[PDB]
Amino acid sequence: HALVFSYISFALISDKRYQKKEPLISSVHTKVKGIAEVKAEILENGMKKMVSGVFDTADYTFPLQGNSFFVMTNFIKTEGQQQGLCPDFPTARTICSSDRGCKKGRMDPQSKGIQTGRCVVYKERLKTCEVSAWCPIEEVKDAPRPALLNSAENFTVLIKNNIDFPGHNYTTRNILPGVNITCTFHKTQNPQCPIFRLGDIFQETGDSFSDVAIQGGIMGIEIYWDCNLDGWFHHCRPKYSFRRLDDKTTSESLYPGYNFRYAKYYKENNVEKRTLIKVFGIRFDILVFGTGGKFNVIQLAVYIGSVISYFGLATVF
Amino acid sequence: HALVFSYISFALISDKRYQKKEPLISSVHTKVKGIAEVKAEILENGMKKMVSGVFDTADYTFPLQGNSFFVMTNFIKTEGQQQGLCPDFPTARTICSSDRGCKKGRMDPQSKGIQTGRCVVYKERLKTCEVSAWCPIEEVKDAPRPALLNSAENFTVLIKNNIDFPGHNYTTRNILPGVNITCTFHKTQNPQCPIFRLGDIFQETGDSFSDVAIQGGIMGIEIYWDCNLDGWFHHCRPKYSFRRLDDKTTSESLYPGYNFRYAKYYKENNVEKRTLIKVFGIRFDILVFGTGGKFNVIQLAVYIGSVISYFGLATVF
Amino acid sequence: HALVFSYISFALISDKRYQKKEPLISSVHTKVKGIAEVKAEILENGMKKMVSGVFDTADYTFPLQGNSFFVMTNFIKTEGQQQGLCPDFPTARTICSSDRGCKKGRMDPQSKGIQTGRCVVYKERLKTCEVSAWCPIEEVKDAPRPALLNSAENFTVLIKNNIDFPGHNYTTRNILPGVNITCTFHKTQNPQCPIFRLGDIFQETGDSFSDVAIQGGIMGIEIYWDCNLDGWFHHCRPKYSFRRLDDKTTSESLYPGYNFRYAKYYKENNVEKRTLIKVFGIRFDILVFGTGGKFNVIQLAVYIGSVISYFGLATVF
Ligand SMILES: Cc1ccc(CN2CCNCC2)cc1NC(=O)CNc1ccc(F)c(F)c1
Ligand SMILES: Cc1ccc(CN2CCNCC2)cc1NC(=O)CNc1ccc(F)c(F)c1
Ligand SMILES: Cc1ccc(CN2CCNCC2)cc1NC(=O)CNc1ccc(F)c(F)c1
Ligand SMILES: *[C@@H]1O[C@H](CO)[C@@H](O)[C@H](O)[C@H]1NC(C)=O
Ligand SMILES: *[C@@H]1O[C@H](CO)[C@@H](O)[C@H](O)[C@H]1NC(C)=O
Ligand SMILES: *[C@@H]1O[C@H](CO)[C@@H](O)[C@H](O)[C@H]1NC(C)=O
Ligand SMILES: *[C@@H]1O[C@H](CO)[C@@H](O)[C@H](O)[C@H]1NC(C)=O
Ligand SMILES: *[C@@H]1O[C@H](CO)[C@@H](O)[C@H](O)[C@H]1NC(C)=O
Ligand SMILES: *[C@@H]1O[C@H](CO)[C@@H](O)[C@H](O)[C@H]1NC(C)=O
Ligand SMILES: *[C@@H]1O[C@H](CO)[C@@H](O)[C@H](O)[C@H]1NC(C)=O
Ligand SMILES: *[C@@H]1O[C@H](CO)[C@@H](O)[C@H](O)[C@H]1NC(C)=O
Ligand SMILES: *[C@@H]1O[C@H](CO)[C@@H](O)[C@H](O)[C@H]1NC(C)=O
Repeated sequence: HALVFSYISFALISDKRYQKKEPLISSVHTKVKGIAEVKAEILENGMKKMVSGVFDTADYTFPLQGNSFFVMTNFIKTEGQQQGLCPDFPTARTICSSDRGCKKGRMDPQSKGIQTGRCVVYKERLKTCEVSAWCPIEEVKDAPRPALLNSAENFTVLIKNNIDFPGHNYTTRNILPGVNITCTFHKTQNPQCPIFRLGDIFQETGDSFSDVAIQGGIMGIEIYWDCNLDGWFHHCRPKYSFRRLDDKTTSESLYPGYNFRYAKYYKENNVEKRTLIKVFGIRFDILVFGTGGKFNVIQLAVYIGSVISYFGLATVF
Repeated sequence: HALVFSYISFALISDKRYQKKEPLISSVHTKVKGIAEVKAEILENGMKKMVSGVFDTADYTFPLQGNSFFVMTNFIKTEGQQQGLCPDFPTARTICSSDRGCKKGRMDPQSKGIQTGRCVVYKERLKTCEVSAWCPIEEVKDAPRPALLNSAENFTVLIKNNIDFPGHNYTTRNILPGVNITCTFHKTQNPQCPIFRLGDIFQETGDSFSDVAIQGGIMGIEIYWDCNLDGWFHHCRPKYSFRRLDDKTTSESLYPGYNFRYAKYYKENNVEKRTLIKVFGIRFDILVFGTGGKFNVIQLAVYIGSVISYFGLATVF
Repeated sequence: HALVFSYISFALISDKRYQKKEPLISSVHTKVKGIAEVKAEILENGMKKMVSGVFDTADYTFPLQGNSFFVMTNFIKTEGQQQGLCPDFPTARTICSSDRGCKKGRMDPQSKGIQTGRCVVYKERLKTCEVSAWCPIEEVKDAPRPALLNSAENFTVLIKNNIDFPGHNYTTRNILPGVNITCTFHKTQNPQCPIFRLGDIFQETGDSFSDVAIQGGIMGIEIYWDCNLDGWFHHCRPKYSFRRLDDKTTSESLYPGYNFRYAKYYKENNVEKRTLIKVFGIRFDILVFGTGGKFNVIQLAVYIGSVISYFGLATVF
């Protein structure tokens, strides 16, 4: 009976049911640092070409939108596209022996254009279905074998997180005043340090940064707040963890990795032209969750209300 | 009395109050497919002009930011704007009979410029208030009567959703391994299929895609997770539903539809110039909510605590 | 004993524990209005230059992404950058007396390039470490002393918020039909008016708009919904409040304010070139939280269950 008292009172103190919990409010602001020197040889349209240059912040990233930031790690670039009629790139689905294999007006999911219904030669005696689109069509090619921006492991993301509890009227931030900002977060050595290294993040979740960097991925940074708003035992600091949100399907149908197509439009010799750029990289999604607990009398009285009956019943035995 | 027992125990099992519920964590990744052939005749500056071309992914959409993606469906384009002094476009608010109707330095919400205080002729004998801005001012014109990108119904959005329950340590994803990816979601035939057709989405919520596509809108895709983390009766799959978030006010003051203005800057003959583009389209907002429930002894003991007293009182009658 | 009855029943009615509460679903759509005339004298590369022009929506803002919109308020612009070898900008960390102070291949966090290991003259007899990057390197300079877009206080943000409660199946919006849209929100005079003035927002939270506008900041607009879904006492309207999320650290290490670097790429004389633009401004983060309460019998029965025992114990005294 008395042990039932100590187990009830303990279950209260341990589950903090005397306290009232409120969901956290998060605001995220990120600043990425690091530059990458890129020298690589890429085969474009069957001809060897040299990609050289230095990439800084403006070249490979943009500001965080919606509690997430992206870092480009690789890219394929098709230049000089213009509105016109060209043979689709030779694939299992685009190759015609005769004009009959091509259907006029047909649109294919793999194709970036609308067929004209006429079989044409893409190169040599190989024939594909002529299409109307931005010409020439981007090659169905693989990403560069070493990620051009493979240096992105050494890049550094600084995270500033502000969390508010309205009902308890308690506002705090990720970074406290006076903390030594010159640190790299470590699971043990500097768990509070907001400075993060991307490669470190990938190792923590057990993934190689380079591999993901070749085709792209979606990493995830979790910030946990177990915040206790009582003056007796008070605590409210974040706990950083890392999880890979990327599906890692590795199936052509599921469109694996993270990549997107964006174009830059220009005019030349009184002709509208466009440079298509396939972009591969790791999107980092910041997930901040929390709970704020401050003692509430009504909740304690309701638990008391369950406990009184629990006690009578324990006495009955 | 005994029926009070079966109704209490039933109310427990039915409300699952033996279980503890935890809020879901959602990450969203989307890939849009489809291309649109656009041939239309648009009246620009009182002269007929022909808009022709093929639009692919890079031409009409950009990657999802903040659990939402946008698809352009129509656009008005004003080209060659440069810093200068020009008469405002003739409206009810911009027309002056004399230099006195124009106030120097005045800014109007409808106007894109600052008045110079001088009445000038916009065309013929019609006079408007001269303003300082990007010239010439975009016409106060309606969107193209058929949406140029009216084909966007036939476009296809693939959604990959990853949800995590930290406190229960349970991570799952929208798309399971081995599922037939070649499907279009149907309310009955393929409710689990993540492939979605935009026109289907509009029909489900009872709106015509074309109409919204002319002036823009905000559609909403709801993903519900009623996830039960007990091994006895286990279940954790999404339920897709569609709701129109757009306000549909249809009042000039409320700025109805979804549209925005963005510009491309270029130089010509040593003069800075800019192409303003009004963009209309449907923004799709993905809303994922969920609840994960796994049996908890303390919660069951608290409900027990309410129930014991409820029982004594039922015996009193 | 009876006062314990009135205090229990009161605690119920006051905490509404008869009701069941459900978390709110928010969708945000914003439209910004206002234009700014910018005339200012900026010292660029040690030479005086004149910035003049009119800025409209497309020039200083872009559409909301992830329940947040940004308004540029100031900017520094470095033009003509091209891939090459140039001396880093003279700072405490970049200045070399001899070729020995520079380490070949070294990358510094303050530097935007990779050192070649050779000491060179930046200007006159002052020597910095030669680096490989976009040349010339942007000056380590302060933002313009008056914010070029200092007029942004007078700018107007219109907010349309749609909130849904799925479990209660109740959908409502921020803006009701027939409301006088011609208003500016006031703490007292027009608390429901969704039209907001940015300067008003800064005064409400007790910050000067101009100061923040010089170096950038992150403002926050909170929308509270205390929604009661019972027909007896029904209410469901928003309560707007303003909080400054910006950390206001004012330390060079913490990267204070809100700013980002973005570039525009062009070709000249068969040379790839780039215009780097440092952008300063206030990001406004919209935070919508809410709770919907509709009477639930099971919850009332559980509270009853605590209360019956509470009553027996009160009788024991
Ligand atoms: C994509 C790219 C390719 C080549 C080069 C340098 N070249 C050209 C000059 N000479 C050296 C070699 C720079 C860039 N970077 C950009 O264009 C910036 N745009 C951007 C694209 C996607 C993003 F995700 C993002 F954040 C920002
Ligand atoms: C807006 C536009 C107008 C005309 C054309 C083709 N023209 C020009 C060549 N000849 C054929 C006719 C293409 C585009 N598309 C873009 O500029 C891409 N930019 C963009 C704009 C808003 C978006 F929402 C978005 F996702 C991406
Ligand atoms: C940055 C800037 C500098 C100067 C001028 C006008 N100049 C040039 C013509 N003559 C007058 C003086 C316009 C703009 N605005 C843009 O380039 C628009 N891009 C943009 C940049 C950041 C943003 F946050 C955003 F929302 C949009
Ligand atoms: C990252 O830095 C280390 C140490 O400077 C270097 O050894 C490594 O090669 C760098 N990573 C890449 C991809 O170059
Ligand atoms: C929150 O607490 C502070 C403590 O100083 C107080 O000044 C402030 O008024 C409180 N907030 C509200 C909304 O009352
Ligand atoms: C921060 O720590 C580093 C080494 O971890 C040290 O070199 C530096 O002086 C410290 N800064 C301060 C302000 O204590
Ligand atoms: C969508 O596809 C169907 C079938 O191919 C076609 O009949 C319809 O016209 C298409 N929609 C538009 C807007 O062209
Ligand atoms: C979550 O469960 C898995 C089950 O294998 C376990 O390996 C993992 O360590 C658990 N997570 C934590 C944080 O303990
Ligand atoms: C998927 O279903 C389609 C028809 O609905 C069928 O043609 C196709 O072969 C199926 N794929 C697999 C792998 O079963
Ligand atoms: C905002 O408008 C007021 C009234 O027109 C004006 O006095 C003030 O100077 C304006 N703000 C700026 C920064 O010009
Ligand atoms: C929500 O309530 C309305 C009331 O008219 C009803 O028509 C609708 O079917 C309800 N929603 C669901 C999912 O039943
Ligand atoms: C709205 O209020 C303003 C003044 O606050 C008034 O001038 C205007 O006529 C009102 N509009 C309507 C429709 O009542």
